[PDB]
Amino acid sequence: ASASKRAIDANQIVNRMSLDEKLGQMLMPDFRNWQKEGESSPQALTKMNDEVASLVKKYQFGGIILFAENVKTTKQTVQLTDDYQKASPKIPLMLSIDQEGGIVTRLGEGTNFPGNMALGAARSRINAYQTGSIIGKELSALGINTDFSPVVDINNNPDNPVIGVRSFSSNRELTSRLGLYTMKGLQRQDIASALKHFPGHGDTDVDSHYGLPLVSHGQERLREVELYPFQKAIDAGADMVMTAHVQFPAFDDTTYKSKLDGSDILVPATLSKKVMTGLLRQEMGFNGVIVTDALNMKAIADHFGQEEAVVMAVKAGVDIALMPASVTSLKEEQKFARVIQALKEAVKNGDIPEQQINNSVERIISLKIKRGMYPARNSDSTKEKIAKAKKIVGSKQHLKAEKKLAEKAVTVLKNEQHTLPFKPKKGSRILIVAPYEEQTASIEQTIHDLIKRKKIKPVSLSKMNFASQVFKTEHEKQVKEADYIITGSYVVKNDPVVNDGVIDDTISDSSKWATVFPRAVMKAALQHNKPFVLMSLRNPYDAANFEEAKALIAVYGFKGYANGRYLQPNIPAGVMAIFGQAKPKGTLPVDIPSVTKPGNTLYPLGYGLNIKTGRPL
Ligand code: NA
Ligand code: NA
Repeated sequence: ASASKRAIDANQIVNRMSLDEKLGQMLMPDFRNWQKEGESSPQALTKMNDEVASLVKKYQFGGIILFAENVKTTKQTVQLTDDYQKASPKIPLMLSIDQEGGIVTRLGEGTNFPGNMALGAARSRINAYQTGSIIGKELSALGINTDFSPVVDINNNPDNPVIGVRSFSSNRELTSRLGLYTMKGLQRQDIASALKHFPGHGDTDVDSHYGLPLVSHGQERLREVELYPFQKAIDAGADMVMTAHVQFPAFDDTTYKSKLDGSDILVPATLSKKVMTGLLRQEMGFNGVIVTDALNMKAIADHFGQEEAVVMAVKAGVDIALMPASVTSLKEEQKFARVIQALKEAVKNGDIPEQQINNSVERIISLKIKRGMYPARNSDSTKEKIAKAKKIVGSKQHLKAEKKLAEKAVTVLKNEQHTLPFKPKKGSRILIVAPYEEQTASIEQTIHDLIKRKKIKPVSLSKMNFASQVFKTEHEKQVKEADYIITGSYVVKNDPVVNDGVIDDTISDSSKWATVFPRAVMKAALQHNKPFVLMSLRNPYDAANFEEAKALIAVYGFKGYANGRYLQPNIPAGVMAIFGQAKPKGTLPVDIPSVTKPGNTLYPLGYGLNIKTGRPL
């Protein structure tokens, strides 16, 4: 009865709207940065001003997407979302964000979590529910009402440069289960949740932020793999689905002349009526809100005009155009007017029937009602909301949950002869080796805390940051002088130099530092009989670059420690495991291809060791 009433209420509201108001609802810009009158370049928008408010009033957007620039502090964020809602003249805004967890988070003081592939490694679907719930509680306190999560892309291409650890797994069922539970956790907190990126960005070797990716698989494979987690979550009540700016010729082989070079390009799914209306809306029965991935991404913007992209997306059946134009000052505000006018022209000619617009706006209003955005529910003063949010966002209970999840997710891939845990005698020298200073800092800070809390004996620490470096005699000397060595490896696409199965360690410049340098540290450590552990920091495929190692773990998240804050929990969790102060329970959620024996799997999906026992979980 409540669903029936909601549909009627949405129809009645939309029937009273002007076309300008309806088209406004279908736009969701960002105002990441803004250049006020008198300023010389755009700056992070952390506080509302009357210029941005005037555009909200004028164009009556349906929502705003927030980025990290906009949500640096809990206090400022509550003030900003209250001020955005104050600016919205008739209908409360969807205020959205990419708070995925792990390597994609935005909240400056929020709980980061270890991320989706870490959740895959930990396996249990309630962990995903907990993650969604806590993220949802934090967003709700901040006045953010929509989360563009979960990613239910299946990372079956290890070379994928944009998904990677943002995916739960290369396995469809594990991805589907964890996606469903993330979604339910968010929805339970009255946060609208979007599945991303339909119809599946997991197989791409190109990042849609930089170019237009192609997925060439046939329909049978796409239905069996890519579509599977979307279908399960749609059936279970997904609120929103975000598109992928990716070509799928098996679904739609329509071509367009590219604005970039005049060539025929296959249509991106975002602009495909066959994919968004034929497949998503009709075949798969999704009646919720379809939102584009950001339209400024080069997969779209290199190839289609700004107005054209929005019109084509709506023609394809999307309900919301995300980031349709970047307006960073009042002097550029006509970019919005031009998008609206292009949509009006399409409605006037009948290319987009006005009834299609009404149906889309009804979906948006219905979601706003369903998730308690409209009517607005919270009568607390801003000061009251701020005080409440500061006790919730990044709370100690949330940090405790984060720590437990990150520690569970750690995956031990090798531990020969009880190399781990390290049990250093007092005065031991620990050498900490990682690509970037924030990463060595995170390892250092975690060890410092272990000493302070008397969990390990006092040891001395030194750091070696190796990004863009060549391994030199000075580095070998540090290895020789160390008693224990912890090295972090960082890869997106794993691309060691390999010839006939032999990884090339003869490279003597810095051109391949991500593989050459940590292998050189490993070689020196083994030659000098030093306890050595390799921690894989981002994509776990770099484990195949260290077969010679006696100890190897994967943590699925690379962000370090900066300005007194851990940017992710994954490195600390791995360091805790190394020193016997946490219990890894992770098993691989992806296969790790061999590098030395091409075509073979080095570590299979499901593999992980008990750190104490050295045997499989
Ligand atoms: Na995309
Ligand atoms: Na995006």
